[PDB]
This record gives sequence, C-alpha cells and structure tokens, in this order.
Amino acid sequence: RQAITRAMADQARTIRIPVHMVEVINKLGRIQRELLQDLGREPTPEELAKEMDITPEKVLEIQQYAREPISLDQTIGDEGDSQLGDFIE
Amino acid sequence: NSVPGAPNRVSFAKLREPLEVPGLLDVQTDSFEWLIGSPRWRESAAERGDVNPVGGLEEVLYELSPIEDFSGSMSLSFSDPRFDDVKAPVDECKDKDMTYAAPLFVTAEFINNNTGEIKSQTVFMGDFPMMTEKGTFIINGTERVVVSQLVRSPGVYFDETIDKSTDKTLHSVKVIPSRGAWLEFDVDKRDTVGVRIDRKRRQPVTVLLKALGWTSEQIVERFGFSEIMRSTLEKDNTVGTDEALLDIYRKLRPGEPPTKESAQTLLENLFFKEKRYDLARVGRYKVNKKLGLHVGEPITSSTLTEEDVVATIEYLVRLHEGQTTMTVPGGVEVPVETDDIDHFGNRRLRTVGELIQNQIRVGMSRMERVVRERMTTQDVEAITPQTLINIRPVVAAIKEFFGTSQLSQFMDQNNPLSGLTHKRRLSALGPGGLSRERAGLEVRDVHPSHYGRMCPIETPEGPNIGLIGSLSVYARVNPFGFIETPYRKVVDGVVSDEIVYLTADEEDRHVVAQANSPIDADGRFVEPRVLVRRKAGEVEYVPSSEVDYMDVSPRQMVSVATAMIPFLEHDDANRALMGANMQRQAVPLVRSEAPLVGTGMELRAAIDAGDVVVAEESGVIEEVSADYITVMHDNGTRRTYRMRKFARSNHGTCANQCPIVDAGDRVEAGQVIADGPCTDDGEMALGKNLLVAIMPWEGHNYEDAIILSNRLVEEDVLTSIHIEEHEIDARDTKLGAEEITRDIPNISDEVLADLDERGIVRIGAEVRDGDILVGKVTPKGETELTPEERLLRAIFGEKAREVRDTSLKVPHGESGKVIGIRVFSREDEDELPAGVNELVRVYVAQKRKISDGDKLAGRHGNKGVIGKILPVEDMPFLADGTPVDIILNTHGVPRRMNIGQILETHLGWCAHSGWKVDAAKGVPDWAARLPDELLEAQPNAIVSTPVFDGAQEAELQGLLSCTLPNRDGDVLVDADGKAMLFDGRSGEPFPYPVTVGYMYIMKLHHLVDDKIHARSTGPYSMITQQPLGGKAQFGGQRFGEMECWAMQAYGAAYTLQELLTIKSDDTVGRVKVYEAIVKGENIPEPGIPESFKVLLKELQSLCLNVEVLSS
Amino acid sequence: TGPGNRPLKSLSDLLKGKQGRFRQNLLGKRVDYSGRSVIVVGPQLKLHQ
Amino acid sequence: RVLRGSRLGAVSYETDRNHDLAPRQIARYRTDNGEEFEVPFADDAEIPGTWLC
Amino acid sequence: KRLKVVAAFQQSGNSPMGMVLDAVPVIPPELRPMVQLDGGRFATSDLND
Amino acid sequence: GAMLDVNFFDELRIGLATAEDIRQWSYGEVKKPETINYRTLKPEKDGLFCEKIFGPTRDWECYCGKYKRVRFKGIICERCGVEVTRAKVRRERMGHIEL
Ligand SMILES: [Zn+2]
Repeated sequence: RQAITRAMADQARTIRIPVHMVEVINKLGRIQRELLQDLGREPTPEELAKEMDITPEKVLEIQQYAREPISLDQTIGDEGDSQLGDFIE
Repeated sequence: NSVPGAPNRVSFAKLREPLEVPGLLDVQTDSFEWLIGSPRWRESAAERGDVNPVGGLEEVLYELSPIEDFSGSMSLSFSDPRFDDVKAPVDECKDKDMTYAAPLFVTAEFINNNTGEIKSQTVFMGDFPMMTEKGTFIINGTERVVVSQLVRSPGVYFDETIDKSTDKTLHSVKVIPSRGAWLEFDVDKRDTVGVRIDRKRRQPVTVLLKALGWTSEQIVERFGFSEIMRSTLEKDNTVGTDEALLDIYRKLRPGEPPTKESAQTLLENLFFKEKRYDLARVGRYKVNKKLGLHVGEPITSSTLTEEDVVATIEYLVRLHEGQTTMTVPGGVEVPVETDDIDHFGNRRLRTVGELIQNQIRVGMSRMERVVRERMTTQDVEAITPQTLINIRPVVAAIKEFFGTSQLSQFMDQNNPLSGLTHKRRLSALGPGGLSRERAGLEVRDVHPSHYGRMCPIETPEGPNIGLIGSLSVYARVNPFGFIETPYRKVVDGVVSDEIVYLTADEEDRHVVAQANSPIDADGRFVEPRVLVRRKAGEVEYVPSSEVDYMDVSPRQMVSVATAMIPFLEHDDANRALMGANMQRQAVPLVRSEAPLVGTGMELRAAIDAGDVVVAEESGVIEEVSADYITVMHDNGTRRTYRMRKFARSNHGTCANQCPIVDAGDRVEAGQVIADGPCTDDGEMALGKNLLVAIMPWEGHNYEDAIILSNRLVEEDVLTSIHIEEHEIDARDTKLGAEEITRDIPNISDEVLADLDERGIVRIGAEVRDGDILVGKVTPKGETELTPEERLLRAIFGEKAREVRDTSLKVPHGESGKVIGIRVFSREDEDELPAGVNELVRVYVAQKRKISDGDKLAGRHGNKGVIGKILPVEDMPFLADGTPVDIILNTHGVPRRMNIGQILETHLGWCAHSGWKVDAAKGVPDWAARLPDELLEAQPNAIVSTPVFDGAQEAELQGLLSCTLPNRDGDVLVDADGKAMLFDGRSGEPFPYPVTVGYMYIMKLHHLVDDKIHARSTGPYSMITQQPLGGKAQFGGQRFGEMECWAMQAYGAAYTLQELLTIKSDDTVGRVKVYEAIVKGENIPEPGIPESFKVLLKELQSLCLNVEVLSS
Repeated sequence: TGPGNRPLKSLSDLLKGKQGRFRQNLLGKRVDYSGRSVIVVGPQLKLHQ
Repeated sequence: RVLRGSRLGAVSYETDRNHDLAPRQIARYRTDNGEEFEVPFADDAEIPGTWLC
Repeated sequence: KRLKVVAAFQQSGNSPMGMVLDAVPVIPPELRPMVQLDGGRFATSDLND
Repeated sequence: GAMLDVNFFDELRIGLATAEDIRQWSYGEVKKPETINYRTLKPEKDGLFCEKIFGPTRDWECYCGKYKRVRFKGIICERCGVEVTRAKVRRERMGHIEL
C-alpha cells in the first residue's frame, strides 16, 4: 500500500507535486466532502482553515495547487469542428 | 373575445367555435407540477380517473425503495418527498446570479433485519430548481428553458424488408424496452428464425424455448401451424433445457466457465427481475394494448413475461404467414398488422417531467451504488442514513442537466413570441433520441398523424428540417406521454358538444369530418357527401352518417406563431415557413404599434406570453407610476406590481413595461395592466403599419431589395434599444493583485475624465469605440529594459512604472450611453469564483436607427435588406401628397407564390381608409355571408381575419369597391386596388395605376453592426500561427478550399501564394510585409509557412526520415 | 482515454481523420487583410466597381 | 467571451547582430563509447570536467 | 504480394533493421505546449500524458 | 539537402528512419517524467520542457540567469547548461528517449 500510494502521488498528475502536498490536498478534500455532508453546504475557506489549523491564504494556495490542467483536444462548440486551443489569444 | 381587457378587434369569423384556446404553457407547468406532486396536480389528475396519483419523485422513490444488502440482513427505505420554501425571490436571484431553487427533505428509513429498528431521519436531499410562472428556469442568473423531446415509445415494433435477391418478405421485430436489453426475433434468409439477443448474431427459437424451459412438445402445442417453426424445431440440434442454457451462457458470456444454474437465473434476471430491465408503465401499456394481454386490469409488473414472449413469436410467425387477426389464449384478438416508426401511437414525447425524472433516477443509481458499498464496509448497529446517504452525485446530476446539455437551452427571447416559441417546442434530437446525421430522411417528413398535433409548417429551414417542430394550438399531452387532441364528437349526424381528447391510435379507429362542414344550426350536416379523413390519411366523400368526430374549430393543425399570419391559405408552404420562422426574429421597437390586420391570436398569445403584467385580482387602481402600480383590491388588501424597465434580454433587446391605465380606472381579474416589449393595449405588435407600393423603382428594389422613406428615420418608426453588458474581474496573481484605480501608467488625463475616482465610468457618459470603461491595472514585475527605452526614460525623467495596464476597453463599433453599473466584491462578502477579488459589470446601451442593410420582412416570407433610404421628397407619392413609406418589388411576388401579402395590402388600405357599404337596397349580394357590424368601419380600425376562415375574394373586392374618402372627396384607390402615383423625382405621373396600401412589416435581428467585420492585423492563434477568428475578436475570414480552386482556375498563382503564406503563417513574413508597407517598399518574398514546418516536425517525430532535396 | 472516457489524441491522430493535418491544411486558412458584410444593390455604379 | 493565455517565456526584440558577439571557447567532451562532443563555453567560464552530453 | 514489399526493401537503400525501434524521438514542446490561462488553469496538449 | 529551407526546393523524399538518425536528430535525452514546477512555474531538468535540452523560453536569457544579452549568443553557461539563443528553436528542436 505504501508503494501504491507513492505511485499515486508521483505518476498520477501531469504536473508533479511532492508527496506531502499531495497528502495535505487529499486531507483537505476529505474534510471538504465530510463538511459538505455534515454542514449541508459547501464550506467557507475560513471554516476549513479553522478545521485544519492553517491560514485561509494557505487554504487558497492549496486550492490553487489542487487545480488539475485541462486538455486542448475537446470541442467547445456542441457542433464539434473547432478545438479548444483555436480560441487562445 | 370574452377577455375583459380586450380591445374591440373585429373579426371575419363565419364559424363559431365552441372550444377556446387553452393555457398554452400547460405543457411546461402541468408536467412540472406532476413531477412535484402539487395538490393542484393531485386533484387535477384525479379528476380524470387515476385512483392512484403518483408524483415523479414518488415514483422514483417507490421504484427504488427498498435498498438491501447482499445478505438480506438489513434494509433502507425512503418515504415522504416534501419541499421547503424557495431560498430567494425571483428578481433577487436574477440580479445576484443565484439560481432559483428550493430544498428537498426526504424521510429515509433504515431497518436492520437482524434485530429490528427503524431509522427515520429527515434527509436534506439537496437544492432543487423550480419552474417559474413564465414556465422557465433560472440557472446562475441566466434564464433557461427545457425543450420537450420526442423519442419512440418502448414496446414491440414490427416490419418486413423483402430481399429482392430472395423475393421473400423478411418479417422482423424489435422488442425495445426502456433502460433494458435488446432482443429481436427475425426470419432468416433461409426458412429459419432470427432470435438474436443483444446482438449475439445467431439464434433459433428452440434454444430460447428450451432456455425458457419448454419441451419440444410444449413448443408443439402452441406452435402447430407453420412449417417455419417445424423447420426450426428440426433444426434444433440440442434437446434438453440445460444444454440450451449452457449454449446461451457460452454465446452470452464467452470467456467464462459455465454453470447451469446461474444461466437460468441470469436470463431470469436479465428479462424478469425488474431492477436491471425496466420498460416503463407506458411501455407495458403499449405492449399489453398491442397484444391484448391485460385488457381488464391496470398496469403493474414492468418487466416482461414468457407469455408475452411466446405471444410475440406467434404474432411474428403469423405476420410472416399472412393473417388478419389472432387471439392469444386469455387475450382479446388484435389485428395482424405491422408497425410504423413515424405514427404518433409509437412516438411518445418525453416532457420536462420525464427528463428531470430520468436524471434523478440515474443520479439515485450512483447514490444507491454508494449505499450498497458502505452497507457492508461500515460497522453494524452504529450507522445511520445520515452516514449512508451521499447526495453529491444526485445534485451533480441535476446541475449537469440544467447546464451543459442539449435540451437545456437559453430562453430565446428577443420578443415574447420567440419566448412562447422556444417554449412549446418539439425536438427529435438529443440524448436518448436519434442524432442529426445518423437519422435518415423519412423521419424528417410529415406523417398524417401529425395533423392537429405537430404543426406541419413551423420548423427551422437550416440543417434541422423536420427534426424541430412545435405543438399545435389545441394539442395536449397524454399522461402516457402521447399527444392528445380535442374533437367535437358527432352522433347520428348531429354534432354534439362532448369534447373528446383523442390520441393518434384511437384517431385511426374512427373517421373524422372537418370544420368547414355546413351545419343546420342543430348539429346536422346538410351535405349527404362530406369530406372525411381515413386512418391511413385517405380522404373520401363519406355518406353522411358514419362520421363520429368533427374538428373543434379550423386551424387545429397549425402552431401559435404560424396562426398569426393572415391569408395563410393563399400562400405556398415554403414562403409561409420562411415568414413564420422570421416572425420569431422581430425586434422590439420603442413604440410597439398594433397591426391593423391580424388573427384572433394576438391577444391570447400575448397574455400567455409572460412578459405582460396582468391584473391578477379584480379591483380598482390606487396609484400608478412608471415603475409600479398600487392596485386597490375590492376587499381590503393592496398590491404593487413592480415594472421591469430597460431590462436587458438574452440578446441585447430591451424589456420595457409601461403601464396603460389611469388612477381612477377599475380593472378585473385576467386583464392586461401593463404592455410589454412587443405589445400594444394587450395584444401583440411585432412591427408597424406602412404605406407601401408594389412598383419596381430604379433598380433599387432589385431582387428582394427594399427601399424606405426617410420619414422612418425622422419619426423613429423603426428604432430599437440595444443593451450590451460588458464584464471584467479583479483577480489574484503571483505578482500581487489586480487593482482597479485611476493610476493607469502612460496615458493622458483627458481620456480619464469620464471615469470616477477608482476607474469605472459614471452613469450617462457617452462612450465611443475603444475608450476606457473600467480603469484597471495589473502588476507585471521586472524584465530588462531595452537600452533605447532606458535612454528615453533617462531623458524624460520618467520611472519604469512596473505595473501593466489591461483596462476594460469597449470593443469596436459599439457606443452609446452607459446605464447601470453592477459591481461585486470579495471583500464585501459577495460570492465570487476562486481567485477573483472584484467583479464589475457595465450595462452599455445604444439606440440604433434604421439603416441601409438592415433586414426587414413582412409576415409572408417577403424578406430583404434595405437597398436605399431615400429622402422624403424623391418618392412616388400619392395624389394627396402622402408619400409611400416602403416600396417592394413586383417580380419577386408571382414566382414565390405568396400573394397573401397582396391580399394583406388591399385589406390594409381598406382598413386604413374605413368604409361603409350601402344598405339602401339592403345587403349587396357579395356581402351576404359577411356578418354584421362590418358593413361600416371607422378609419384606422383594427380588424382580424381568422386563419382558414377569412375574407373571400368576393368580400375583399366588394369591400374594396366601397372605401369612403379621407378629407376631401378623394377616392384615392379604385375598385381594382391600384392608384395613380406621381414621381417625386421626375415629376410626371406614372402612365399606369399602381397597387398601394398598408402592409404590416417587421424589423429583424440581423442588423449590420451585428454582422460587419474587418481586420488588418489582430490576434493570432496559439497552437498554430493562424489569425484568430470570430467577431468577438477582430477575427479573420476563412479562405477555404473552393476559393483555392477558383484562384487556381484563374491561374493567379502569386496572389494565391500571398493569401496562403504572408497573411496566414509566415511569422517572419508578416512583420516584414507590414514594415515594407509602412516604408512604402516592395513586398518581400513569401517564406515557408508554419503549417508545413509543423507537418515536417510531426513526420520527423513519427520515426520517418523526411528528406528535402534540390538535386 | 482520459477524463470521462474521451479517447486521447495520439501522434498519428494529428494527421488522420477530420482534424488531420493534411485535410485541415487543405480546408483553408483564415487570413489577415480581409473582412465581410451584408450586401446591397448598387444600381448606379459602373461594372468595374 | 474572449479568452487568452501565455506561454511562460520572454519575447525580446533586438537585432540579429552577426558581427559583434561575446567571444567564446570550445571544449571537447568525450563520453564512454567513443563519442566526441564539443560544447561552446564562454571565455570567462570555468570548464567543468564532467558533463551530461 | 510478398515480393512487392521484399523487392521494395531490396531496391532502395533502406534496411528492415529500422522497422523495430530502439530510440523514440520527442516532438518539440511548442507543438504540444502547456499554456496557462488566466488563473493558472493549465492547458496541456494530451500528448504529454 | 537543406534543412534551413531557403527556397530552392525540387524534391521531397520520405524515408524510414534509423535509430542512428534518431539520436543524430536529438539534442539530448529526456529521462524524467516531469513538465514544470507547480510552484515557481519553471520547466524542470530532464523533463518534457527541459531548457537544457529543448531550449530557452526567454529570448537570449539562460536558465540560471548569468547571461541575459544577445551579445552573449552561441555560448552555453556552465551552471544552467543552456545554449543562449532566440526562443523559437523550441519550435524545431527534438528530443529522444533511449529505451
Ligand atoms: Zn542559465
């Protein structure tokens, strides 16, 4: 299980993130889902910073680090003829 | 008629219809409250039988409950779907961009079988959107409309395609369920059977019946009468049940060890266990009515049965045998007949309740999977349905459906007719249904079952013809998802008044006469031979006794928007289609004047349009404003009605709501109290009434081009207010934060005059193209300076000013006033997306005049751009000095077969002038069928022709004969309908009389500024080095393939090289060409384009040594 | 595939099919120094105008 | 509606001066399996012995 | 049908040794770029996976 | 035979590539499955955007930042290991993977 979690930390993201940041992201997401169930709404970052005992700007930096990239090989149009990358100035 | 605020519009109605037009948004509202389980629905469906009314949510909960562990040792149940109140009002949602919704509370109940408890929590299931009283949904502030979707109903479908190489009819069957598995019982090319299941390519009946568990003798005693089945029974090659089961398991699961017991149960699970195979209640009703199985008992047990399977096979072998009818044992005999995939008995309509129900069912599927998961992994006697239920896939499913879907579209509202047209819309494309390109030609056509149900006129004329129609006026949706249709039933020749909602199959049971049937005012027909419609679309002259149904009115076939065209019966369907399709594309004028000539639909359609404030409760006016009317009810209470003034619609058009009553007025319930965008005095108004002539003038009205008078510019007769909303956000970054302020490095102070202390402009500031709206600057950081810039900053004493300015500049060709500023802030606790600090939106508005190039059209398909706006003097003007307003073309009229515009022109001059026929010798013979209070008419009086009961040739011409003069004794227009015009340019009279009159025309949303587009040097792409395209940018023009063909065909090789290289992809070439132009030098040699080098690098990347050689 | 079972664009997928490099190059290129508008009749003008 | 991005790389604009450059050295690096690589270093630069060629 | 491809390898200066592959090339990265958007939303080109 | 493609084209010969030619084309071996740092947003060494291999992203600026002028051109700084040049050779330069 250690080696498989090592692999899921290393080779599962296109931008490589070190393992401690991956684990605190996973902890943040687990706490976010659990407080979504219990609180009934999506939590505020100040509440999550209260929960994981860090600062809200640290929460925002973790949220910035948690965003996975997107592909340029889907069509924005419902009629599919133009790639998404055909609109980038 | 019979609406208390209706203005006196006079009709030509010869026939008095009993049925009135229903509440046209019932197709949305009743479906949605069916899904809710409103008490309104609860009583209403119970008023037509329906001993057990079940809501859609109630149906999903009952078909899901109970949930069970694999052991059978504990169970979960749901109960009591109840709604809360909404979380915000409508206008507050629409302003603050919150979606309009209401929470769900569901009483769950967990039971341990091992010890025995109930666990009754009240589960917050999640937010749930609500249909507004306009029949729409508001999502994230945007306003969306769910489109109704046609699919084929689940059931048993029958056909044959005879093989021309074989000359044998090949009868086939697709037993299609909902959410199930395929099975088809064909007849092969040989004398065998095609019992292929879920595409497993090859099966006889014997493997299925011994797989069912019949003996050969049990096959014999039912199937006794065909050499077909006897040949297949001698092609059995496997006798014994378990051998057939393992053969099925082999052919179904290959790559799997066989077991004989699970093979019988998996087959029992795949077709009879109703948790993985669920043809609906409608599918069960369709099959049971098709084979006469449950003729005396209501619908349950939504899976199949072996009785139904053997009845299917027997019907198949008799239909491949040739029979007329057959009774199954225990069943009423059904006629041996095949099936259509286009008749409306087979093609149901998934409404919005069906769609939301399916989305909630597929969300609860994943939620149920999670419940099955943590039923075992969690501990026992410590869990609770709070711990069990995760609501996230369900609420994600709902949010995914209301967004990002084929069926969830924007409310297409440039005018309330297009609102009422995007509602009540039928689509055959989407998820579940057929796609566009895979679908053939036959479903695009019009079966005769469309009559009275789906309008055979109104459809888009693009690459969607036939796929998207609308409802008829009087159509209504069956609780089984079919399209029912009213009929006046006629008994013994006497027409009764029992209105009977008939659907498509029971239409074919009977035979139906028409609205233009002569009645003796006591029901009875006077013709012994009457027009009638037979089941296959046949028309006969019936002996006048067998008819059991008559139409409720005329125009029962037609849509709403198409029923707003006078003289429809004179126009061909092509230009009528074009006119009805453009009639949803009118724009709101600043005046909105009612037409002189119309139908009886303009009042009822506008009060059902939503965008007319209707007096809800009868009372008296207390105090008015331009923004609200305080009504004084007749018992106590008072009520305001907040007018929406200058609201932006979804396409830039305005949404003013002016009141139309005074302070002392007394109003009643159901009365119009405030006109909307395209309304006047209650009824519809999509344009203006203009004096028109039909001469060809100077080649300016060449081939549907239209000229105008300058008076339309002078009096603002065609003038719309366009409102455009711009947007910019303050966003976090690594280098700091985006800042909205006046400090905007490098720039004059004069261009910073209109903005406030913090960068945004103030209300009322006229902007041009390319000005500053939101003064906003971003941090950039430090790079090296070029030494020339270093010298210049050394000379001028300027700092670096390290921050970089990206202010919100207004784009090209857009100007006008600035009405309103809505601004959101993260620090002010507003909700914002992530990393965003301040979101400001600016309402920009302008008042566009009419202009040469604008697209105008009448109500008949006669469309066209504006050729030339002539001045007011150079105009063919009438003998009184009145100029004509617009001038159409003659040559476009006869070849387009649309003379309804000519009849509208004659009728419009008749209505403008006003008439009073002579009754000195009584009624003249032409005006006999013409009803009373029509013998006179005041000038500029509103009239109405109903669609298929309108003015005849005798009535129109005879009324045109007597057309009393205006101010002096001036009979301007003769009996023929023409008049003598004078040339405003030359001065001589025209040698021939010219057809004149008043036609009601429209202004369309295909304006010039919305289409003009040009670029010298703008933004490029990122991946390729091509110029970026689209009017949102500066944008380029696709020099396509046939263009390359044409310039090869001239042989202009150098210009082709120009266009392919140094305007597209020669990255080092573009700058040198721009430089050589500005220096005024020779245009240099075109280099190697980028798209070739990309291909070269990809071929080198694909392990292919591409070599380039000169010798 | 990737997210939501959409198959990944391979290297050979750049050249083949609808969005293939050959055909999309053969289809057309948007160009600079161009423009468009709706047209109206010009009945007084010369033929070479 | 318009969306833009940025390849994170600086685009400087000077002239391709072919004549006036900083003068430079060339160091011969050899790998294991008899392969020669010559790497252009600056004059004012210490030449490292080990190298990833 | 075999002599077609056999004489194809024979006549040219090719070698069937290159049919198997030992070193795989890599396309230049600007052809498959990872461009950021406004806010760090990255846009890969699906070859990088 | 001209890869710089100066306008005298006559033929276009497609040919199968040897592994010798493949390693002849490349300017380095990528050997780490990295793209870019999440934090500093600069490309990683031995990755799929490696400026040591593929080239500089900043016009005439090396990775370590020792040299930042166009007069410094056609040299390789000993620390960063990058050939300082114009930043469009990343359109042309290929890498390889020894398997
Ligand atoms: Zn460096």
